Amino acid sequence: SQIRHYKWEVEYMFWAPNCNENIVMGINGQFPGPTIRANAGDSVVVELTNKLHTEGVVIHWHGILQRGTPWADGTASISQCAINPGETFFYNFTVDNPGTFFYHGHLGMQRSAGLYGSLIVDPPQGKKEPFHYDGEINLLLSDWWHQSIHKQEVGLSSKPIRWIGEPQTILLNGRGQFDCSIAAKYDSNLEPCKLKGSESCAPYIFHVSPKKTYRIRIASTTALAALNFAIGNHQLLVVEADGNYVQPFYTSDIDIYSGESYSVLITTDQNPSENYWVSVGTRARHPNTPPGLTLLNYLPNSVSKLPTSPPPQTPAWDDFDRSKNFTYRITAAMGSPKPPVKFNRRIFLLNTQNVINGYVKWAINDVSLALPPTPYLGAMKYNLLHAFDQNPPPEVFPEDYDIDTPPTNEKTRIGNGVYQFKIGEVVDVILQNANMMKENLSETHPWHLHGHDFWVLGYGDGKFSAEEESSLNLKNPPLRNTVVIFPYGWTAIRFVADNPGVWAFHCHIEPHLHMGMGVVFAEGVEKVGRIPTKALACGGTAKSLINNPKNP
Amino acid sequence: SQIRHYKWEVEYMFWAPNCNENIVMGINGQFPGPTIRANAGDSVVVELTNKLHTEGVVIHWHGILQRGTPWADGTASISQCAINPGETFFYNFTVDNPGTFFYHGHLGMQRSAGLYGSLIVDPPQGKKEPFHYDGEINLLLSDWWHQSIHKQEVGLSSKPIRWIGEPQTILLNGRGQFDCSIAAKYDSNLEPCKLKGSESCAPYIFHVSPKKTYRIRIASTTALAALNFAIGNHQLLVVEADGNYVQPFYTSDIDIYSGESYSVLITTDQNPSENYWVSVGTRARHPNTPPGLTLLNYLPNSVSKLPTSPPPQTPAWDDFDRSKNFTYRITAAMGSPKPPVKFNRRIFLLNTQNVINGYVKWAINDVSLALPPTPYLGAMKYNLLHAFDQNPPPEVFPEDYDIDTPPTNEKTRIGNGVYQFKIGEVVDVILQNANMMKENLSETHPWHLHGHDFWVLGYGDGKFSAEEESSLNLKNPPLRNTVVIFPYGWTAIRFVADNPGVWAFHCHIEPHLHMGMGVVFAEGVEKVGRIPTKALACGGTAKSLINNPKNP
Ligand SMILES: *[C@@H]1O[C@H](CO)[C@@H](O)[C@H](O)[C@H]1NC(C)=O
Ligand SMILES: *[C@@H]1O[C@H](CO)[C@@H](O)[C@H](O)[C@H]1NC(C)=O
Ligand SMILES: [Cu+2]
Ligand SMILES: [Cu+2]
Ligand SMILES: [Cu+2]
Ligand SMILES: [Cu+2]
Ligand SMILES: [Cu+2]
Ligand SMILES: [Cu+2]
Ligand SMILES: [Cu+2]
Ligand SMILES: [Cu+2]
Ligand SMILES: [Cu+2]
Ligand SMILES: [O-]
Ligand SMILES: [O-]
Repeated sequence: SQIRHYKWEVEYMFWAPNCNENIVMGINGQFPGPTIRANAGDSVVVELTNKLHTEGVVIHWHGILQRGTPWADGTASISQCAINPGETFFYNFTVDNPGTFFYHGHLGMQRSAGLYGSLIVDPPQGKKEPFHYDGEINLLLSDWWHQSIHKQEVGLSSKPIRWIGEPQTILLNGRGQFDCSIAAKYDSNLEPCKLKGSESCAPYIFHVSPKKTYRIRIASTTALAALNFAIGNHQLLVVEADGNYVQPFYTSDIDIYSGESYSVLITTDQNPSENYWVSVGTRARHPNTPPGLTLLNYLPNSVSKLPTSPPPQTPAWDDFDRSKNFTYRITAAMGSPKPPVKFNRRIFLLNTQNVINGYVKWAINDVSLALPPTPYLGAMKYNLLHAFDQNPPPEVFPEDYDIDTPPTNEKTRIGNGVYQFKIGEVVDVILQNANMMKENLSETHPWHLHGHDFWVLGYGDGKFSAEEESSLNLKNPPLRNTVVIFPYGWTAIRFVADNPGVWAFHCHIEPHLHMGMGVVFAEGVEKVGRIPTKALACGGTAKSLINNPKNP
Repeated sequence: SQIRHYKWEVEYMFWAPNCNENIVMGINGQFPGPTIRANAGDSVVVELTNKLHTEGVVIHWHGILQRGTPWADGTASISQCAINPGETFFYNFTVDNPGTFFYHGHLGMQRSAGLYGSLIVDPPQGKKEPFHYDGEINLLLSDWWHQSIHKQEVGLSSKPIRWIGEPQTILLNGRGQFDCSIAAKYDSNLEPCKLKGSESCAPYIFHVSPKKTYRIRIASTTALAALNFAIGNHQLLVVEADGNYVQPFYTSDIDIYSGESYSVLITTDQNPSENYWVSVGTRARHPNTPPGLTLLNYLPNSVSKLPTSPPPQTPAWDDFDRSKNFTYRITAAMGSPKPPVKFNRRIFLLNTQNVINGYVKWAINDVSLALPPTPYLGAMKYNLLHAFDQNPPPEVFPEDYDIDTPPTNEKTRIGNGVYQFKIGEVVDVILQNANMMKENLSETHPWHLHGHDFWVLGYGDGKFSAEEESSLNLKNPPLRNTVVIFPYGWTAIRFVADNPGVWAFHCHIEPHLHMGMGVVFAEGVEKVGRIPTKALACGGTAKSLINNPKNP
């Protein structure tokens, strides 16, 4: 096991992801950030210096469990006080299992500004993958707005709310094209990009040699978009999802939601004298963004040899039945960990869009989360009972609530209480979607849990009932860290509370989390060790722990 | 009989149709143009002074037959030379029959710049309309872009073509809203408009008293948009179409393509305590323009009192079955003229989108029209045989043409020949639609005939074949001046060549006309009287009528 040490500085910089200049959050002058790669069992040490001028910053490592290091999860106001400008913090954690993971900002809307990058973990040294491939292609997907993140943030906190709107560009490994298309030759209504290939927004071309097999790693850190990935004329075999192996299956395209990572295998068994289109299109929302595009370049063909066909036409955004058909097919690889068969706690969380005091907010069982200035982990380790609400948040919603109609907003409150588990509890969480404030509208929401992987027991339509208990999959369910709820549907997940610390569980769409859509889960904090002083040095924790008497 | 004299000047002026300032082509300082209202049989005299600085102008009176006056049609290079800066021209014509008509620019792309308005002809003095209503409302629909007309024109003449795109705003009597919605109440994602009612872009509200019946006259002069008109909670009785009367029928909404006019009657039956939305949405093209909205305000309710329902959701743009369902119903009112049972001439016109010398053009039987600098009416009266191509244009296309494939463009050319008819021929025209340059695309095209009305004999899918004859409606076909071809279909029309002149027959979508999509018909030209000198004063007609010898 090696220690992988990184030394990084976060600073803003001018950059043009789609050849339109804006400011991006770079790490060591790079956008996207540097890739962390390690082997399972290695320690990763990142010393991060904050060089933003007035802003705090944190980095969350998505999918890493932080077992023994919950202070290193990178969630402002939950695991730590943010890092102040000019300060250096050490995140030191272990990577336990192989997978495609990534990292991102977890304070304000910092990840939409560009703070993200890949974190890949290979098998233990000497050990190999369950599947053979000759090469690897890594792809991080994100979306880009031309509006400032500070104007977006304020617009989302105003009465009337100013929605951020659909993204201007989809970014593939940080690059995309705006107001022109590299596929303009198939449609004269499109403007041709003039690009010699050297520009910041020039496509990241995938170069493959014929008759080989390639592992394509795909992760999504979109703030809003749900995307569909397809390569013209090539079958994808799904082999990994969220750092866990799935039972393999072929599909023509995959749907990927913010927070998910997949590894797909392809084989370059097609006509070797041509190049092929890679298309990443928007779904689950009425599209107003051009697809992200690049080429699968079979060497030695010039990359300027455009494909004979147009890019694959993206599946209709609202064919939720097609989407369920993909999603429901995901099962754990033969020989995976199977769930506990009985649960000790089952919690029901209704997802609504609400209007609390003029403001449009999202609520979970009528509580919109507002995070305190004291970090929950330090607050619970030093038993600071006034830092947040000690009263237990609701574990159920009313059986007379009608999920087919708008909220009344009669009892909708902002809050910051925490759900608490006993170390070793098996917990089921039934996520219930509902109609939003507009009539006859419900959307898809990706939910992500920190510090754990859970089994996805099932999905269904309408309101979950006792009649649905027997449909839950306890034989083969996949282990994941992100899961979707479909329009007016439910999703049931199970996990064991075996990881001392305070863990966020929230919709991974960034404006939704900003508007309150998430909860806080705490378990076994009595067993948490020493927290680094920098993670304690703010709020109520700095107040009790800094000894600064008066008259003494 | 009465002479209606108008003193008019056209000048560009600053104006903000959607509250974003640009320049608009106004008549006598107003946008839209002044309405003409006369009674059938009167004579309209318009003395137009061109107050543009470097540009010529012409005004076409849409749907007036120009019976006796072919020189007053207002088509530059067909009926007349354009009117020069500083000069006054007189358009004198008879309005023969009652109905909803309008006028517009017919030089370059001048109508998209705002040169258009209403021409309404009431029954002969003393007569009544065949139906009763207590009031009437006049609506003229058009569309609006934020880019300059002249930058658009250069974009459509460039290699590679820069397409104009979807309109920014749909205008209802010259007003519309951009980036905000007057119906933002129903959706948090929409921005509210901060309008007082006094602004240039504030909606023209429809004021009505309960329990009355009204005639809503609706005309379209859009450059591109096919629109769908609907009123919340109010069924429409269709009673007039293109100045003629149709067999009355009820509908919840009507489709209207560029160049058509309709009259619909409504009765204010609904609950008198509230207001209803009028919504005009985009169809036939993938929408990216918000609906044009206004209120049907039941007096004395406050106009600020929003309806209880959202606006009616426009039917899906691509549900062409629904469109055909509406279109195929229109039949002539009993008492109307029936067609000649036998025709003397049948012409087949294939509509293609092509690339001629790198330029994306539109062509009819492979000729893309480019108009000459000599007006066809002057050239033909004075028998100037070198002014245009005297070869008859193609009257049929190859029966082996695959209308499901992009054109090859092998023989597609630009030309300016004329189809000539004998004074009194019954002419049949089958307009055939086909696949465009993009694979699997065919669009709807509204075709308009000048100087005539025709009977719509029928519509069909695919390619026309002679075995299609038994479906043609020789019994009840409506009389119209504009008619659509649906994607991949044909439409057959019949008219009589009885009105001496040179008449344009083109697709009424302004960009397509700019790109060559139209033909020219001339009949009985040796029966034309004296043409105005200003209409002759350019090109070949000037050169040959100005006696200016040399040595002298
Ligand atoms: C993190 O790792 C560095 C480098 O080994 C070390 O100096 C530092 O004290 C560690 N801090 C924690 C909290 O483990
Ligand atoms: C048009 O009518 C006006 C008013 O009667 C007259 O002065 C003018 O000469 C007429 N011109 C033509 C071409 O008829
Ligand atoms: Cu994440
Ligand atoms: Cu995470
Ligand atoms: Cu759309
Ligand atoms: Cu969400
Ligand atoms: Cu998170
Ligand atoms: Cu017209
Ligand atoms: Cu006309
Ligand atoms: Cu057309
Ligand atoms: Cu015309
Ligand atoms: O995570
Ligand atoms: O006309």
